Amino acid sequence: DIVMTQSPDSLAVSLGERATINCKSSQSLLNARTGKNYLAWYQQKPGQPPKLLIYWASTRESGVPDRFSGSGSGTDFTLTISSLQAEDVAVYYCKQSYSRRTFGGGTKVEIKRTVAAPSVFIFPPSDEQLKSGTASVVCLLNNFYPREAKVQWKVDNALQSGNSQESVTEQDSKDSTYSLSSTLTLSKADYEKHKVYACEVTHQGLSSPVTKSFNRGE
Amino acid sequence: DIVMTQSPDSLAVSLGERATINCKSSQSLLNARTGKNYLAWYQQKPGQPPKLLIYWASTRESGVPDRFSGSGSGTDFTLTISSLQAEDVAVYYCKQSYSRRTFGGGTKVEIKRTVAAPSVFIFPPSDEQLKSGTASVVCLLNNFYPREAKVQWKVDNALQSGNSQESVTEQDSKDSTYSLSSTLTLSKADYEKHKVYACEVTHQGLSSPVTKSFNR
Amino acid sequence: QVQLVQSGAEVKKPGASVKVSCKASGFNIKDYYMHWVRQAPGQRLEWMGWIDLENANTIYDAKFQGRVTITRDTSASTAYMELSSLRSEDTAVYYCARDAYGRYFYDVWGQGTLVTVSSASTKGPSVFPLAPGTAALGCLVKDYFPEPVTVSWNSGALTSGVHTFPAVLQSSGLYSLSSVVTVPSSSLGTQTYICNVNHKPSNTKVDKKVEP
Amino acid sequence: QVQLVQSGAEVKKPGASVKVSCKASGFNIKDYYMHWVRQAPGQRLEWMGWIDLENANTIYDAKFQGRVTITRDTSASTAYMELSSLRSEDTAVYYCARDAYGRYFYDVWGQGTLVTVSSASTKGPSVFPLAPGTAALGCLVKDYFPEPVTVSWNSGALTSGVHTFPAVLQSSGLYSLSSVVTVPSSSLGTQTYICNVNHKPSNTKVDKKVEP
Amino acid sequence: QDGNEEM
Amino acid sequence: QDGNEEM
Repeated sequence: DIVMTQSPDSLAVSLGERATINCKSSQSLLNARTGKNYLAWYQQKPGQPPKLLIYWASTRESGVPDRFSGSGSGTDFTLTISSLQAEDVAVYYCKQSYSRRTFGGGTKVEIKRTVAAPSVFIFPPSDEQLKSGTASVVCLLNNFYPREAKVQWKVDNALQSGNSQESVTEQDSKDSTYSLSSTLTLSKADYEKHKVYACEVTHQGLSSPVTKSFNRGE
Repeated sequence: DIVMTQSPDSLAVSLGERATINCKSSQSLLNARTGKNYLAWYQQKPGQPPKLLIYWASTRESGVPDRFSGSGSGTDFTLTISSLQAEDVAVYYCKQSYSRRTFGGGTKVEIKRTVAAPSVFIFPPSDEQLKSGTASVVCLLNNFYPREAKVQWKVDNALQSGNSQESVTEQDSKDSTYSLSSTLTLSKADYEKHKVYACEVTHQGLSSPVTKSFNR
Repeated sequence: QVQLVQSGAEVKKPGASVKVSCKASGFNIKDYYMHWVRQAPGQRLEWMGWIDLENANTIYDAKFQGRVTITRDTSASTAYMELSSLRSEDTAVYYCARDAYGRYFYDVWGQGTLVTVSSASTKGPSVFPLAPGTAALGCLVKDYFPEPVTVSWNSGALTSGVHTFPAVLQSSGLYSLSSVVTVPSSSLGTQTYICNVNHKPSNTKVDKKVEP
Repeated sequence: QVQLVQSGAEVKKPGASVKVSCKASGFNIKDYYMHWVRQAPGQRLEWMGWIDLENANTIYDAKFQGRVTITRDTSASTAYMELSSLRSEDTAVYYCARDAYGRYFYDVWGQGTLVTVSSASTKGPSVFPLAPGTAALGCLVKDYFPEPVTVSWNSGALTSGVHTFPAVLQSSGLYSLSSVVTVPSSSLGTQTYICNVNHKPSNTKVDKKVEP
Repeated sequence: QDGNEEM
Repeated sequence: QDGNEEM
């Protein structure tokens, strides 16, 4: 099978700047008697099928803006976005059609903006949930950049492990920030045994970590 | 993250000859306060963890032969093997430790030799396997060079696709060749629907493709 | 008006089979191949196989050979992909896409079909409040199966500052997600905030007022 | 003598967690950091994170934020990596490696721990013969799970001309590999050729005599 | 269809 | 530990 490798895995570019995505094939994609390189670039946004941008390495598909261009031959190919617009935030895939079909791993393109620290909020479990024997504690990190953020749960000062899960929104269309939600899940019995519930947030925009906490029963 | 780009992906050199591997980083790895470039080269052989050869771009690890040396500063680095020895066949990786850790994609170093055409063998399913309801047909391409080779299965002259899988050995330490095994899998019922089973082999050492076949 | 319309989401137990349809309209399918491509959550697109829509000749990827069958019905202008012996790893969005001799690109795709393979049984969420210059509040939508759920606020009148997070899959095999919104804290005493949660797989409709 | 010794191979279903141990011997761990690096079969090395063995502070790679947990037990001189919500793409060899302030290189590595993530169940192989101036013969080692298998010929007495190929992963989720040897065709009537197959995960040993 | 078989 | 933080 032909192996397609993309580089980098993710890119952050300011609005109006240049994005470059590389694709390498383990064998040549050029058919010598047609002169075509059977390499294609697709753009994919959440919830949608991929969209064809470029085929035969450098031929732009009908309706695709001229700021998207493809180049290269043989085993090395490049997709260039010459002036990034907000609409171009997506995952891009190269794909060979020389012999069967293989996609690269994808390159995620985001908008680069100034660092923004998160606003942090903590939420206790509701009384309605406690009757069912489970306690969910939620920590919200709102509207930050860059995406990387570290959330630690502490229960009566003890660092928690293996009882939380988190997820992160897509980049916001208006302000180019992310938000993150982390849920610590405890049994009711364990929840009742402790007083102080805290989430500690580390992020580039914060000069030092920020803790939000509540005391059970207030 | 810092992106590490190695080149070439593969290199073949004769015993005793010079080998050069390049590594480019997307930003400088030099800490001006220490004067250090945080760039390291690792050697990895099958079944093993990587082995450290060079760190701080040019400092050789204890016990590493002096035919290995590292050079470069900033964003461009090079690992040189001054004279390739048999035990140097392996995959080499660069790695930065300036900010977090990122590895380049690896360079595979092999022994160059003359072109060698494969010897091709075909094996029908065993009676034992057929008793169980399945038929695997194996095509062996033995002791060829270079690695690039193509197997095409044909059943009653119909080209096959999707019902075979293949794999290739690493370079043989004695004669520097490769071998390749391809398996064509059919149910017994389907296997008994056809007569001629053939594997067609294309390789640079062959002036025309060679086919081996049998009748069920 | 070329389009490829696929059948709706599926939920399957391990060991079961699934058959997804791909209705083609607005071109002569006989000139085309229909390919099937899947995408597991968070992963790259993976080709499964193709069928020649004229003569029904198929080519499958070896990874699915023996488990996949691609067929086409000329009179229904529809292609089908049936995947058997399903397992958890087959949880993915399945796409059909056309191609043809001389093209070798996918210009038209179906909308995708989610297939979830799990021992879990379809179940609706419990909805709990995340009670509150700027205040945050939200709803926790816990323990449902399968994906997806929708969340709106004030029946869609409140959109500014809303974040509805991606669901996480819990070790129980049930999903959970949260939806939050930031509002002026002064408005907490006068403006009512209701999260509207729908889980169509279980015909669940829940309205939860979130109060200080 | 400094050593890092990791726990044994693991098989896990999608959605499970795994926890790999790394026992340090022959040095004082408190002067060091332990790192975790993984390598999917045939693929690149991927850094996962580190722990400061003195104070237990951790740093994780963005790609595993929220999924990986690194810990250490001073009295046991052991570090641990726990990875949750496993997917088939987490199949890899997991390595620990030591580093330290001032170094920024990995001078000592653990031996690696294979973690296979798959819905498949542990299964030993079926071994079939590949019957034969040179003749080729071999054995087909079919339908096992997980990796690895070992193959020798005549208990190790026959090594010249032996090729044992990498395994392929079939659509069934089971692996298959072959092992072949070339021998003088004049030897087929006088020499016996036996392939010795071991599959430690299922404690399966099989020998097959391959006859003309 | 495979690009390498385009005539 | 990161090289860019070495003193």
